[PDB]
Formats: sequence, structure tokens, C-alpha cells
Amino acid sequence: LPAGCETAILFPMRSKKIFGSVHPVRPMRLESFSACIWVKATDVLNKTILFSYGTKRNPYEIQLYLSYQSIVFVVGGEENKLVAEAMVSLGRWTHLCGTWNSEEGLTSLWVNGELAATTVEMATGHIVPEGGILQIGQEKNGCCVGGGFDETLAFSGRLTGFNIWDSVLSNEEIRETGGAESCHIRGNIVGWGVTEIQPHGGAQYVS
Amino acid sequence: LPAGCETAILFPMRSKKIFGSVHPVRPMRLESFSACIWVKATDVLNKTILFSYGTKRNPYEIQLYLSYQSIVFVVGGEENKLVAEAMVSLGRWTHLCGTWNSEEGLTSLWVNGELAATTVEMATGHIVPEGGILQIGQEKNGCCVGGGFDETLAFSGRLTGFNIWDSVLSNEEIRETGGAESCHIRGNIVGWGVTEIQPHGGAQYVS
Repeated sequence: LPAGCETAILFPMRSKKIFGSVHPVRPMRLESFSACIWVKATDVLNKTILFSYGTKRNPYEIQLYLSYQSIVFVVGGEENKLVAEAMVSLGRWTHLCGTWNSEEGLTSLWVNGELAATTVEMATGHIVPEGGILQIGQEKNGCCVGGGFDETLAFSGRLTGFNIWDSVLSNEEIRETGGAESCHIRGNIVGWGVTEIQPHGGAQYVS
Repeated sequence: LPAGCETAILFPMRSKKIFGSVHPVRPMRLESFSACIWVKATDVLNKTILFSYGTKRNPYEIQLYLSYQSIVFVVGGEENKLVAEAMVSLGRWTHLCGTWNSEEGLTSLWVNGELAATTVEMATGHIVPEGGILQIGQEKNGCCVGGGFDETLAFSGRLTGFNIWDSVLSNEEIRETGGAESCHIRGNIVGWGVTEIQPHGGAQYVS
């Protein structure tokens, strides 16, 4: 098995209930930070939401969503985003993960350990609100209503290796994280298997 | 029961799940409206949202709550509000009505069939857009988290006569709704026994 890893989460079916609730230990107020997740894209539509962190006044504080052929990253609001062109596939575990800084508004995208896109002065000086809900594999919306999660925004596949840092990673650490010896470097904000991660509405763990 | 009805809710305990969901049948679009209700609050805090219309982008789209010995009438967003003083008392049925106009933002309130507040240029030309939800006694917080709802803003007490109108009601109808046989008088947007009501988390019909 790869990464030295030991566990994974299955989203067997895109629907209006399948999701998981994430409960980070520490506050999410960060100015410069890093995080990574690996993804095995089963379906890629015009939009496929990878995760969602959304606060009451701004459900789009942070959100990564996948389009037909592009990896679109959003900071602060819909206006500021980062997008690649032709580096997303189907039926394969894939690595997508990037850094940001408010001091001078840098944001970037790293696919399989190698930079893919970047923009400067992006949400410069922005400070993310904290105490919100960090949602994964689905945009913030209802689940217990009976459905509720518009399936177009849902995602199908196997997800794992979610780790968030409170600081921007270096390039060598990025390659380390993108290799087959990466499961051991887990995030302080979120450590895979450390932060409580409970699948719901169809999802189950797999290893 | 207050005047001639026999059905009421019971709100025995303001908690992290007690609430009710209403799912009206007809469009919510209104340039003006009217809204009689009778209310029996057990304990009144500085903020207790009896009911409000909320959208994903505007949870304070229409609203009224009791502010200790006061009645706020939140309009459009939090900023636009019409407030009255020293009318509601604990353990007492009180007929609250109210009126609005987008001709020039006229808004008014009426306690026990008698004026409770008034002002103009509130929500001038405002149009409540459609597709949102009306909720009663609860405000936006988690519900399927084994609780979550702000117990502080939850309610405990008795309710009845929950009806709404598509337009402004005059002083004559406002007073008649405070009459002794208003149980047969109900609005068009919502009429008691006509629109769907599903109490939750402790709310009990006392029929």
C-alpha cells in the first residue's frame, strides 16, 4: 500500500446525504497556511466540489471545486480564485494542494508535488474567520432534511490523506508530501486519522 | 386557549433541538403584508426569535423578537428594525399584529389590538424575494448535532393563531383579529389548519 498509509474513506455514491463532519481540534484563524488532500476522481462535471469550509455570513470562505478539466481554488470569495488548465484526470488517485499568504496575497497550486498555477495579491491582508464548519467532499448545506446536498456539487470516489498546517510548506516538504513516503507527515491543524472524521449518508472507511 | 380555538403548541423546554418547520404552498413574494399572531411567553430574554424568514444570504429577511420588556420587528436585514417597549409580560396571551408598505417603507406594530410601534422609510420599495424558509422559535444553528440550537434563543411556552397575509390589513381587520371570535379569521398566505406545520424537538400540539 502507498504512502506508508493505512486507511481511506469511500464515497460510494453521489447523493444528497453522503458527507462527513470534521471537528478540528484547534481554531482555524490563520494568515499563512498549508494543507493537502489526495483525490481519486471518479466523476468530473462542470463543477465537482472537493471540500467546503463555510461560515455563517460567508459559506465561501474557502472552497476547492473541480470542473471538467480545471482545478479551481477560491480564496475569501468567488471573485478571487486559482485555476489550472489540463492537469486533471479520471479513475486515478491524484495529488492537488497549495499555499497562500495574506502579507502579499500569494496563492499557488501544486499537482503531484509540482507547481501548476499561481496568482499574486490574492486576498492580500485577508484573515479567515474561525469557529466555522470545515466540510469535506460537499458544500455546506442540509443533510438530515432528507437529501439536501445538491448532487451536482457532490463527489464520488475514495478520499484520504487530509492534513492541514498552520503555515506555508516549503518546496522540499511539498515533494515529500507528494511522494510515496508522505503519510507520516500529518498536519497539526488536521492529522489524518487524528482529527475525528465520521462519514455519513453513504460513505464508509476503506483500507 | 385565547379566544375560541382549541389547538396550540406547547414548547415545554427551550433546548438545542426544539423548533418547528413550516412549508407554505404559495409564493412568498410581497411588496406589503400583514401578520397577526397571539403569543404566551414563559420567560423573555434580551433576544428570543419567535419566528423569522431567512435565506442563505439573508437570515434576517423578515423577523420579530422580544427584547426583554420590548418587541423588536426586524425587517429586511438586522439594520432595519421597529421596536416597542413594555407590552409583553410573562405568562400572558398578547395579540401582536403589524403592517408594512414598500410605497415609502411604512412599517407598524399593534399589541392587544392597539398600536405598538410605527415608522416610515423602512424597507422602502423592498421586495422579499422567493424560495426561502420561514422558521418559528429557532435561529440558524446546528440541529442534527445532538442539539446545537442556541438554547438561549430557543423558546418555551404556548402558541396559536399563526397566520400571514399577502398585503396590508387595515385598522378594522387588525382590531377584529383581536376580537373574541377571531379563531375563524385567518390569512391567505398562511391560515391556521391550512398550511403545513411540523413541530420538532419538543413542540407539541395541545389539541
